[PDB]
Amino acid sequence: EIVMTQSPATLSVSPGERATLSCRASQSVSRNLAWYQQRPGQAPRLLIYGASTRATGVAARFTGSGFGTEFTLTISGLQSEDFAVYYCQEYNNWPPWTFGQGTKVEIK
Amino acid sequence: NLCPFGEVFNATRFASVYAWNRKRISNCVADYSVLYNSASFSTFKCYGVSPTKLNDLCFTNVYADSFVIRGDEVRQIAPGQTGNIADYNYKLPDDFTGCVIAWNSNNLDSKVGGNYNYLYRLFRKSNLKPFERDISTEIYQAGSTPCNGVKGFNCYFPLQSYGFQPTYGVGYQPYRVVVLSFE
Amino acid sequence: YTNSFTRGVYYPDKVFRSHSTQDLFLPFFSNVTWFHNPVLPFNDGVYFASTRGWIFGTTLDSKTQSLLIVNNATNVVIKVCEFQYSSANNCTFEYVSQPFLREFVFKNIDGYFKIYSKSALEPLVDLPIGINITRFQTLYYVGYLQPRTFLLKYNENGTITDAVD
Amino acid sequence: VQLVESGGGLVKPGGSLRLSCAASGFRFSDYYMNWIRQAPGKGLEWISYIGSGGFATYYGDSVKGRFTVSRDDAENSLYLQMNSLRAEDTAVYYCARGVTSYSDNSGNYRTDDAFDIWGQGTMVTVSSA
Ligand SMILES: *[C@@H]1O[C@H](CO)[C@@H](O[C@@H]2O[C@H](CO)[C@@H](O[C@@H]3O[C@H](CO)[C@@H](O)[C@H](O)[C@@H]3O)[C@H](O)[C@H]2NC(C)=O)[C@H](O)[C@H]1NC(C)=O
Repeated sequence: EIVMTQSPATLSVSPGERATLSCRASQSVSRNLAWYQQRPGQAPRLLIYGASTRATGVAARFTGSGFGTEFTLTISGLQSEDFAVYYCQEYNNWPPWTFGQGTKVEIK
Repeated sequence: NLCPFGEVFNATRFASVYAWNRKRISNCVADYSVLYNSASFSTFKCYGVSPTKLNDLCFTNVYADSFVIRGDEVRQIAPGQTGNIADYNYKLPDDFTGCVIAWNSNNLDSKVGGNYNYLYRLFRKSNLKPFERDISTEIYQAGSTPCNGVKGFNCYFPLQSYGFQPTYGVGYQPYRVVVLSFE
Repeated sequence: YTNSFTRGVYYPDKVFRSHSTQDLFLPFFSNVTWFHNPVLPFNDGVYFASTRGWIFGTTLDSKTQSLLIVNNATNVVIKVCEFQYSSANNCTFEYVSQPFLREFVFKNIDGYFKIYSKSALEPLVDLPIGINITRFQTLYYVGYLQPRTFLLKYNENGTITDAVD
Repeated sequence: VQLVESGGGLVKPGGSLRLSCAASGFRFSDYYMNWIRQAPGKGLEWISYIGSGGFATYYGDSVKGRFTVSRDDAENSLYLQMNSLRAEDTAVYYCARGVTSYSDNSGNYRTDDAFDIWGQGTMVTVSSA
């Protein structure tokens, strides 16, 4: 039971800006974390797995980093498509895997 | 900068033998004195590089192959040996360098009722070339008669499960392994 | 174009304080090629000067490893992958530190890739790349190094001040 | 690279339903598979998991005894069985897939378990109306 909390409530950034996101774990997972983008009305999509490696169909403007307990994701140069909700989920064991509570990026 | 041996010897869950993991280590100041002088490792024996003079030589790249195998079965992780692991899952060359620790882990891996997540290949056609994992699980036809890719008679799924429980003996308990390779 | 100069002296690949050295140097009044991005040969060394990166290698393909230097506004990245970039496989060494008239000298000897920057080019950094390097391209003035004897006047705090061909 | 799901519908409380999703475009018998779910307007929650050929089943906390998951590798198909349904588990079930192995540029033969390419949704509403 590794309780994950993101806790930026509602990110409010204008387009063309470089924003960061936070995902803080209660324990040490240290390389096992993923980032998902879930545009409203669509199915989610995988961006980062391993906390640093990008998926197949992802532009270079998505970067993530972290180790142990503090993980971050940075989005530089937002387009119109990139206003969605973002999740992080940990898998450093067999049993239940917990999804982050999700944060939303709006248009300012 | 001491390179992360703690991320290989203390990983929370190890990868089953048929898909054994691997990690490359380079550009670090690695000490093997801390590794050698610990009473936990119930096996440490190696080749062409005596454990006393490990840290006084430097190589270009150091690999780390980690998995989980049956307790009795650990005698096959060595050059010149033959059996199930050495012939179908993890085969070592004859001129091997670097060396292999293996500590009991029955307190961590096995759970009451069974731990089925560790699997090992059981059937194949030809012996593995050294350092060659395979993941494809196409059904093995036991004879001339084909079976159109269905599990049945004379056709078997090549992966069968260890299924550890803490009440087993030492001859069947799970022994995590790490196999360092040197340049 | 073509031009001439009087410069190109770096610390003679050795980090002593203090002289005559038989090293790879740049002739004083030599022919240097004023440019306004071809794939120039490397020979044994190059003098680079301009008033934001380099790609080195032999074939500059996936068949062989190639050196790549890029300067960000905050950071310099040095990687030696089998670049096509379109595809990166292998990826052995990676160096990350602060970014680099701006004049440079590059030499690749004994598997080491040495850099000097700014006469008296102070040593910037040397890298254990360990690959062959024959041709190069700029991601300016380009000269070529020659194995000739030099005389170097140190100035009581190192700082090679004057030089004699 | 195509996960298509079916079997979603309307069920009454205390009934049962059987979802399934069929995949094409890859060797299906070499990959983990597992079911995510999403309550209407809440965060994703994880539900099931199957291994490389059966004998690996795991389950979530709130669905421990009611859900049976099994796969038929030869048909390139997957099934989830739902028993003794209740009303607050209305959601939009997906069937993800886990990247079993990720051989990085150099060595790093690391074994990941993140949910790469997903499917679409299958609305499953449970009510007495
Ligand atoms: C990544 O690229 C490098 C090339 O810079 C490759 O490393 C080279 O691999 C070869 C083949 O093992 C080795 O060279 C020679 O090996 C033979 C073994 O028969 C030995 O007799 C020679 O003395 C020599 O060492 C060596 O490991 C290495 N050589 C270098 C540094 O150039 C490497 O194969 C590439 N990796 C991939 C993706 O294949």
